[PDB]
Amino acid sequence: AKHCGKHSKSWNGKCFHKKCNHWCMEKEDAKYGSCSHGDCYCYYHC
Repeated sequence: AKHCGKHSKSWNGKCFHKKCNHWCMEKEDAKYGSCSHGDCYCYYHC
């Protein structure tokens, strides 16, 4: 499985999986967004 995780240097106030997903998708065409370390990680598909 190939999970291309964005380097989360995109600061956001509070991390929420659903909102992370939405943001990442809208922001840089991320497949999904996941909350890791309380940070919004955008996942792309290489």
